[PDB]
Amino acid sequence: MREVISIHVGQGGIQVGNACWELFCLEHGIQPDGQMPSDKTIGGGDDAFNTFFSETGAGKHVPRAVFLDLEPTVIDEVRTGTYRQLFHPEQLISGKEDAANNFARGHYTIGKEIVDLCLDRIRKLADNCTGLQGFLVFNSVGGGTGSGLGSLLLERLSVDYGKKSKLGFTIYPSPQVSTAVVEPYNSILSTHSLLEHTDVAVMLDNEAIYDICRRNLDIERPTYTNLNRLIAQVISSLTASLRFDGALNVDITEFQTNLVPYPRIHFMLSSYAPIISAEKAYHEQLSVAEITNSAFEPANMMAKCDPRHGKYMACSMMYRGDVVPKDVNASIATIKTKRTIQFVDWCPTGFKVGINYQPPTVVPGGDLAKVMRAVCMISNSTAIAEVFSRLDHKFDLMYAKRAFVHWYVGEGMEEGEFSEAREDLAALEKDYEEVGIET
Amino acid sequence: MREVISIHVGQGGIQVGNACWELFCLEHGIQPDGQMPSDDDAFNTFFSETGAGKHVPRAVFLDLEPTVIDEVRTGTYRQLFHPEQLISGKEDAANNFARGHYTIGKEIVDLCLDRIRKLADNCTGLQGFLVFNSVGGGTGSGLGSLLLERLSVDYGKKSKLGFTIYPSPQVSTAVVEPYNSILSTHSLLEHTDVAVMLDNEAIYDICRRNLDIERPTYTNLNRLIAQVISSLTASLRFDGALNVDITEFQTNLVPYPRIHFMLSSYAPIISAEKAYHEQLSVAEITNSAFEPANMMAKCDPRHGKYMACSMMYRGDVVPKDVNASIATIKTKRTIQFVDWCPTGFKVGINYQPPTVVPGGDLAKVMRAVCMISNSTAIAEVFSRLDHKFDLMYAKRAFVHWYVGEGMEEGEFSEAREDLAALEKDYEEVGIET
Amino acid sequence: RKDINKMYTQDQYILRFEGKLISQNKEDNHRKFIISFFCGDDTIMVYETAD
Amino acid sequence: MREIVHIQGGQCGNQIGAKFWEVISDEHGIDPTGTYHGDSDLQLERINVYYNEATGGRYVPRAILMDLEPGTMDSVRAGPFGQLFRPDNFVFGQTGAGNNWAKGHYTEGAELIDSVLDVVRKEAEGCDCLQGFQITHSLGGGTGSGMGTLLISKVREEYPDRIMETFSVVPSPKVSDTVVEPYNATLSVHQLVENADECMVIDNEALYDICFRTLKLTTPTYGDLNHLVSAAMSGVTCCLRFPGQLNSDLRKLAVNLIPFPRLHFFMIGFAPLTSRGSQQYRALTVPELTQQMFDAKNMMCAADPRHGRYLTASALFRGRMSTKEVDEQMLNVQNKNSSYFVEWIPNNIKSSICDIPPKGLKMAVTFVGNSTAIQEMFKRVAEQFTAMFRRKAFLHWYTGEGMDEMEFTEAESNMNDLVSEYQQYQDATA
Amino acid sequence: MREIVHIQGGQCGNQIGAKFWEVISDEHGIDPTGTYHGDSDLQLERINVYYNEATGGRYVPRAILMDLEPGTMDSVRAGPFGQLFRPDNFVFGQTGAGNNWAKGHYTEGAELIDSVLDVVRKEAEGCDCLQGFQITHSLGGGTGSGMGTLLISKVREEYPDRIMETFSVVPSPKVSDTVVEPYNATLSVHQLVENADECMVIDNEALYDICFRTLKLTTPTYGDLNHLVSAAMSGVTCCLRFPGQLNSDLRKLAVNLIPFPRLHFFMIGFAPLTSRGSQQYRALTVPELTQQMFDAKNMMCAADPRHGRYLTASALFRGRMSTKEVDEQMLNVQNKNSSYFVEWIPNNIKSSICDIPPKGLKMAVTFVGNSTAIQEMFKRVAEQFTAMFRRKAFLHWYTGEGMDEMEFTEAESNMNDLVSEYQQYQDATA
Amino acid sequence: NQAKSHIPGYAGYIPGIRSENMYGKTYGKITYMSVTNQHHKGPDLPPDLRYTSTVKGEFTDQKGVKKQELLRQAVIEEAKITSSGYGSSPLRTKY
Ligand SMILES: Nc1nc2c(ncn2[C@@H]2O[C@H](COP(=O)(O)OP(=O)(O)OP(=O)(O)O)[C@@H](O)[C@H]2O)c(=O)[nH]1
Ligand SMILES: Nc1nc2c(ncn2[C@@H]2O[C@H](COP(=O)(O)OP(=O)(O)OP(=O)(O)O)[C@@H](O)[C@H]2O)c(=O)[nH]1
Ligand SMILES: Nc1nc2c(ncn2[C@@H]2O[C@H](COP(=O)(O)OP(=O)(O)O)[C@@H](O)[C@H]2O)c(=O)[nH]1
Ligand SMILES: Nc1nc2c(ncn2[C@@H]2O[C@H](COP(=O)(O)OP(=O)(O)O)[C@@H](O)[C@H]2O)c(=O)[nH]1
Ligand SMILES: [Mg+2]
Repeated sequence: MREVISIHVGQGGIQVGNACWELFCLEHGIQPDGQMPSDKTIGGGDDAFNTFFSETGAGKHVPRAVFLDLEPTVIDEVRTGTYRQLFHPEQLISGKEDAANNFARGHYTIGKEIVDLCLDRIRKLADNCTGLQGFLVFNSVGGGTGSGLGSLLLERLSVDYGKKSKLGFTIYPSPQVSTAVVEPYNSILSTHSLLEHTDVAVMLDNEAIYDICRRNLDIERPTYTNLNRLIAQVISSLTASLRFDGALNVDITEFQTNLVPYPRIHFMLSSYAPIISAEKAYHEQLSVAEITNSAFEPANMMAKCDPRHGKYMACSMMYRGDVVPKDVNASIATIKTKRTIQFVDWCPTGFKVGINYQPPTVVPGGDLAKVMRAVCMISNSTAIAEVFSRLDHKFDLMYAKRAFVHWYVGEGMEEGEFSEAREDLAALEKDYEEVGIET
Repeated sequence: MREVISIHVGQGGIQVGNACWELFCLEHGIQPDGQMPSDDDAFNTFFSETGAGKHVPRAVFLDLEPTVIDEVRTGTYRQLFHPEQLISGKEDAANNFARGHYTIGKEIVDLCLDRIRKLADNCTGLQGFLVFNSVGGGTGSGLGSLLLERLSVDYGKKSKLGFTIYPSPQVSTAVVEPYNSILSTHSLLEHTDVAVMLDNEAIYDICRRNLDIERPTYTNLNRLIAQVISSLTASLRFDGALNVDITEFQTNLVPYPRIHFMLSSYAPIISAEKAYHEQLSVAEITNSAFEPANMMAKCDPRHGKYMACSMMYRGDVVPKDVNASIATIKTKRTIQFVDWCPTGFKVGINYQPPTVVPGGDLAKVMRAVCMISNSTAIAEVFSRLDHKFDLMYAKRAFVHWYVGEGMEEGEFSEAREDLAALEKDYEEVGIET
Repeated sequence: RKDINKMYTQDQYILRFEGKLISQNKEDNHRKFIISFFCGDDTIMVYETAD
Repeated sequence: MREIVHIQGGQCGNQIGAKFWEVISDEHGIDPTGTYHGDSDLQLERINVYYNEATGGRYVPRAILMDLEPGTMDSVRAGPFGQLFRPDNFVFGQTGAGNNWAKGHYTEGAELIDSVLDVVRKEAEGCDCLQGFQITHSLGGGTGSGMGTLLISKVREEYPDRIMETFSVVPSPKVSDTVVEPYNATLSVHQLVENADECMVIDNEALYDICFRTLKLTTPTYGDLNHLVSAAMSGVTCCLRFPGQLNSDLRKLAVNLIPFPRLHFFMIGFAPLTSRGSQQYRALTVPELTQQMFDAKNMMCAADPRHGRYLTASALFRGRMSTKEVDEQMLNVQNKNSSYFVEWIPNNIKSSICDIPPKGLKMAVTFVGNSTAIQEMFKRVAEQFTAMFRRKAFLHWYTGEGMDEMEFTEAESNMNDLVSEYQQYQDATA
Repeated sequence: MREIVHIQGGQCGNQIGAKFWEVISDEHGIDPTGTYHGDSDLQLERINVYYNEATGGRYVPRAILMDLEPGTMDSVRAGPFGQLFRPDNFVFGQTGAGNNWAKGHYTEGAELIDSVLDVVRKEAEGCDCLQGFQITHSLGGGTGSGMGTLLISKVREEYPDRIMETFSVVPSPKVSDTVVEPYNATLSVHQLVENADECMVIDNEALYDICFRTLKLTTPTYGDLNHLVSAAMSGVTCCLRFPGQLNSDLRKLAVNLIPFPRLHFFMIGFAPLTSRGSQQYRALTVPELTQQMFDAKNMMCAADPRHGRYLTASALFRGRMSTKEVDEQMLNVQNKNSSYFVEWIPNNIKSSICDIPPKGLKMAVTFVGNSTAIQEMFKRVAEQFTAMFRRKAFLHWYTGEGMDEMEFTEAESNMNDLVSEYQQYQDATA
Repeated sequence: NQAKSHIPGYAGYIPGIRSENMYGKTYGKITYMSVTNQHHKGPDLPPDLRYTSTVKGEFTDQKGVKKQELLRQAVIEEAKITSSGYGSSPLRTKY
């Protein structure tokens, strides 16, 4: 009776939504055609798939998610692909002209003519559901259309539904790597827009997962698909508590009451454990203590950030498998006894642990193997400020000489809108350093 | 509930690790592929259960030359060892101790320390560390020094025992090996709890005289060393009437902290062609063990005084025979003990007979002895190595190869006076009151 | 010990049955159930469908 | 006669009641379809204490299950003996409190509690002679910590003369499964100390410690913890359902264990418990029972009882035994541990004996001890509360739903005053 | 009544107890399952001396096993009669002392002894009428020589009126198995002389000589030595468990055998001892029993008893015999060896008779003699100690764990003074 | 016979590892695909292999991947099992 609605924007958003959606179908037993198998003709029980699906009355199941893009190539590929019979034909909203990394185009010029149909489809979902737990949003920030459409959707939804929970899985530009050259601008503007419009944001940087893949998966030439698979597994494990029986359950609403101490400070950083391939996974026991140690190890991080350079506020660990609660507490005791990892003077207890019985599912052609124990951690610490500071420096390098500014001036955005974003980031930096000091 | 961690660095280290682990896997019955052939926690001494099926040795290999590592991971034990515990770097130190101590070893020692942490966190009753290294080689010597000095501050009181292979007085492969041998001895003197002599020519004579192979190889050396190791460690994983632990070496055999160099003999050494035609009595195997020519160190015990000897007897030995043999050994006049040591014999007894390896030379025997001794006669190797190093340092030969790799000029000196002080300590201990 | 090989090799195999209860009570003599057997670790479970 | 009803809320309350009713069912010999199949005649004389009679000869518990989410009740419907519960008593919300005390106590809980209050009033009016109420919750969950304590207040407002028992699972920092544990714990304790006639704290750290060292079983589980809690729960009310030499009802325990009305917080213990290996090895005697009873490690709480002085103690023995031996053993223990007993009130130990032992055991022992050593849990909870409150952490949720920080300040002041006045009597001398 | 408990520590003590309890069980007809299977009625009248009752009618030896390593106990648990011991009495460390008195007495033992002291206190409080305590240990091991003597001191501090018995195995210089034996032997003797009420010295060399010469068996073994020691132990306490013409408890032996409080070191022996090939021809008679008990080689100590004068002697006979013959044989032995008996105290021989002989033997004798000939063992131990200590060898081991050389100096001085004052009475004349 | 595929941390040469891509899989699979030749060779493409782009060349199908993976596992294990006997291994002559 509980539901969650997912929205994807940008080509990165759509190819990560597809990536999580084959995994959801696999762990729910959903065939690409929508029938369970054709062989299993009893069914009619264990209603958990309603978390992401809705029954058609007889047969197939439809997704509770939306794909959005102004570049129709990806949507054309999806509606041609083997999952063409799964998604609703009208729920893959595609435009005509791409914003071309211009946040101004996506926020003032062409996104308004498509956001209306998007909100209409959102309502056409929300009317069907009765126990909506919340909303998930996926968007690439380094792209103009993704950033603009995400900002617009958040702004309209915050007044359309009000107090409902939203979680945003954002992928900020790399500290020193970039595929584009103008991404600092639109990233900063989108951050300013979403700061007061998203309940929780999560870091999904690329070089961290690249290092994870090369070190753990031993893949010296990964592609974007592997990163999508890892992110899909992370979010699937995150939502497993709402659809699988567990002796210690956690809900979506049980997230920013436990990881967000001030309404402004809501940026989270995630790590996973274990990450290992099959030919050497079975060699060791994969004990809960060592997987927890690996999860808190700084190099096992999915964000290019150093936890040792910042001060911890609060962390949530979530286990799936046959884990033992007192083994969990003994691992937490060792973590506290450890010196290099410290919890702040105004937070003596900072552990939010959830337990689920369902083990992770193994995907065909994937990198990870099948294991009976998995841990994922979502953390808030003061170490976040470095990425904001470096992004501010890069943006200032351009705003000093007014480079590329006309590309935003001529598309409806006035000159000064870079300012309030700049002072917004600066104010959040002083807020971070103010929170980081002890009493 | 007891565990021990083994480290093998260098070509010699990895080659002796292969020989030790083949004997260990044979004696524990585990298959070469790692799975139990099928049928009581004894395997926990060296191995760790994965939960279902195969086992993991508690060993690490370090080297900068990937040839031996590739050979091991392509051999029959590819499935047995964990893929990411056989650390192999890129460029060999090439007999240059400075290369392995100040330029290249630092970038791999961090990964090695991470691996040590990962393996030690699994162990709960860790007894200590065993290390195998060729000191006459640059990378082995440098990595050994770095690991010893890092572990001494990472853990502290944890016991570490090193089976060093010092150069022979006359026979050697290298020519720059005096320099790195002296430097590594200087490094390990204050960092190693126990150091064990494993010079090559002595076992060469042993094999020629007893095994009757006129054309043996390094693998025979490694198998004899493996038998010695298995004997000295069988007490922890096999029941015995009088057990001896790793902690019961620095509590019986190290009268002063500086004197920790120790020399070992073994018996019996005989091939199957004549092994069965002698009763193999405990008295005569003990006499052979103390016989100077049966020594695995090219040293004359007659030239020096004895401090403390520990024997382990494995098989169906009886303590009455043990004491009867010890009485005869004390009775003999050719072996004399130091004045301030009335009793210096420490005996351990184990019921498990040694295991014979297929394709080996040693036969199956129901009784065996391994003796590990501290005596004053060791000083001759230090004296000759000092002369060997002095002959070179007089004209500063080979020095530029060490100066240009990050070391300062005078770092040979403190090693020189350290050897000198260790010597005068030996003679000061060796005099009677 | 938990025999891990069996749950690896027999996790996908699940047997679903349709069954009717037999009991002294007459109210629940007609209602139907769907039973599930997971041979990964010999787990027996019962579902009650309500028309 | 003098029967009580069971009311459980939240995941923890529902799961605790799930095996409490299982233990009671096993003790009384009732089948999972409601058909009695016992052997002794005494199993039916006092069945009305926990069971109501229905047409067809079956019995139904007087249990009321509440939650703001239906998953836990749909899951307890699956557990053994879960088909005994009357379906109307299941009351569930459609949103969930999200571990938020404000959500579970102000907006959603206040609106939802109307139907459950109606059914509780119906149950209380139906019974012949009401004795009191027993309520089971954990302080680590928002919906529990709010809705349960608000229902405690509402029930106390309507039945001032009846007795109230609370089975409180307080969150200790060692087993910390939530970061907002102390906000909710302090806010629940502030209301609970005013209304609860009796409260007894249970610690999961203590449960797991017991499981590893006393039973020496390698894999403790939620089932083992719930079974231990249920055995301790049934040990208190066994004497009310079975005959004994000296009957002692919950009202008599309230009279004899609470010297001052605000000092009603207890820690308990159950004996005997041993590994399967030592079951035949050990011998069941009164000295062994009392030495395992009064062992500091045997307590159901992580608090060390040798760090303070016992204000009072209560003992419930099960099985046929001589009273003289019990009295002399208690006198011997009270003489041998005079340093750990308060001196200005002599004979602070109460004894009760019941002739019906638990099924499978010949002798049993329940200890309830009111001591000053419980101050440590409150002190550490208050320390965590003031640490998390000094920087106004996570207070935006609480301030956005109608309640302010003045209530937090009042709760902290009341809790600190409670700790101070609880430790005041420790240093008091005659 | 007047019963005693058993406490053992160290590998040698565990091995000695493993045979002592087997001998006791065989004498009392107790099967390895704890079920009585005796034939005579007298085997159950006084079985409370060493056995306690458990549910189901089974019996337990109240022996507390302690060690810093679990190997010896995990090995003895699988041996015959190993299931009688309660698992709760097993206490073991996880580090080990490495034959080091510092580790066995200062660092690890002091922290570990809390649990064994608690269980010993429980056992001592449980018994009806405590008579005393008995300990078996070897002085050649560091962990034993430390923990046992520290436990002796702790028990003496709490029970000053009860009696103390120690069976000490001292490292002889002939059969030496450890190089640090003199250090811990001296350290153990220094503490033992102050607290032990009675000490009995047992030498492996003397046992092996007895096995080689008297039994004339080819291969002596630790099993045979443990059997001999167990028979010697049982001979002392047989009279307390079985009726006899003249009962003499351990307190009476303490009164009659210790003239001065610091002279409580004894040497013991058992008779008869004959080879398997020589059992028929010998006739069991009192003259044979006395000529064998007074034989020098029959002594369980390598010290020569004809190198000094006996201060006192005690003999315990087992079997039905005339007391007049025993008295006249004692008088004849005392008269024929007047040169080896001290003259200023007449009639320094005590005799006791028990009517129950050992199983399989018609008559038996246990002899305990306090003589001045025991000085040689202390003299040689001190000589070895000072020879090893004059060069400060093997000393940083002990000094790095809290001790100093002043304690060693005080121990050596105390041993020298004890030897001097023990030999002082040898030359004393009336 | 070797074994087909290698241990992850294997330094050495695994033939056409740099010439013809093999991007995406773990490493053992790439080594197996190279040691037993299943890939195109040459700087040219016949019509069929080309125009099969990632999400169209993979990230699709269903249980055919079950079949191919199961066959690869079966063949690799039946190749490996060609070694037994209570004589350990001839590592004396392998070394
Ligand atoms: N991890 C990951 N990042 C991606 C992926 N695809 C795109 N990105 C990121 O997206 C950023 C640019 O935005 P895009 O997703 O390419 O395109 P967009 O957000 O829709 O905006 P436009 O380029 O104007 O169409 C790049 O800097 C990448 O970091 C992906 O598949 N995986
Ligand atoms: N006993 C024994 N000695 C060996 C063995 N292998 C090498 N050595 C000795 O080691 C010396 C040279 O060092 P190596 O082991 O070859 O190389 P290394 O220790 O890794 O150091 P580098 O020379 O810098 O590579 C030779 O002179 C040999 O005497 C071996 O397998 N057994
Ligand atoms: N005995 C027992 N305690 C549990 C179990 N599951 C959780 N707990 C305890 O309950 C507390 C958390 O309660 P919570 O689930 O948040 O309550 P809710 O919000 O009302 O559902 C923690 O302190 C846990 O230790 C269980 O299965 N058995
Ligand atoms: N009689 C007898 N003596 C033993 C036995 N085992 C060991 N010993 C003696 O005990 C001495 C060693 O004691 P040790 O094991 O170090 O004592 P621990 O340190 O307390 O364990 C040796 O000299 C042996 O003579 C046994 O089974 N029987
Ligand atoms: Mg795009």
